[PDB]
Amino acid sequence: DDHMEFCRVCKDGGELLCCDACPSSYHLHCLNPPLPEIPNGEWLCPRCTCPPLKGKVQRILHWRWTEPPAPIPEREFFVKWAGLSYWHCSWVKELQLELYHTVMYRNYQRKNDMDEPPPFDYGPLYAKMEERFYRYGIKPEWMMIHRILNHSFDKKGDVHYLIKWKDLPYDQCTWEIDDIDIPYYDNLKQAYWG
Ligand SMILES: [Zn+2]
Ligand SMILES: [Zn+2]
Repeated sequence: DDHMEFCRVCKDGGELLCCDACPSSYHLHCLNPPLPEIPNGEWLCPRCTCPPLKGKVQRILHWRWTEPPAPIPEREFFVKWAGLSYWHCSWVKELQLELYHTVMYRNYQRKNDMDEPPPFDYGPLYAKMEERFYRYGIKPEWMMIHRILNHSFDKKGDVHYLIKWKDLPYDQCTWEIDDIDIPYYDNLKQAYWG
């Protein structure tokens, strides 16, 4: 059960600080934020400290820069979650992706530039729907309801509906929450029940 004899971030050896939960080892200048020096007691590495993901990510859409944590800028990615529709597209931390979706993460890496974010895809509440969604690569039909196919009740009992989304094949239907203001949503709910 040895540790890495080289900093994970910079691949070089020397003064190393080793995680007590995993064999990772880092150079204090390499971590973000950098640490003053060797801390007292246990120390868990940035990949051991990393929080788990809310679900499983289906597709990475976009990435952005963010403000450095409080003592180098980190990075967040706009993700499409597997099983949930584009209304649930969230932002996740770069190291979350590498830890839990490595091959997918590195596949994205190989294709694009990771110094400058990709350009926005421009081709009522549209001006905002363009803000959270459309510019990142979400074709606006993918957030429009085509059909309500079925309903379901969970442990708590909040009803879920299985929605077929427009210009998105049935294989990517999605169980959606009751309390979300989709355009038209409750009008199709009444059609389904009535
Ligand atoms: Zn660790
Ligand atoms: Zn290093």
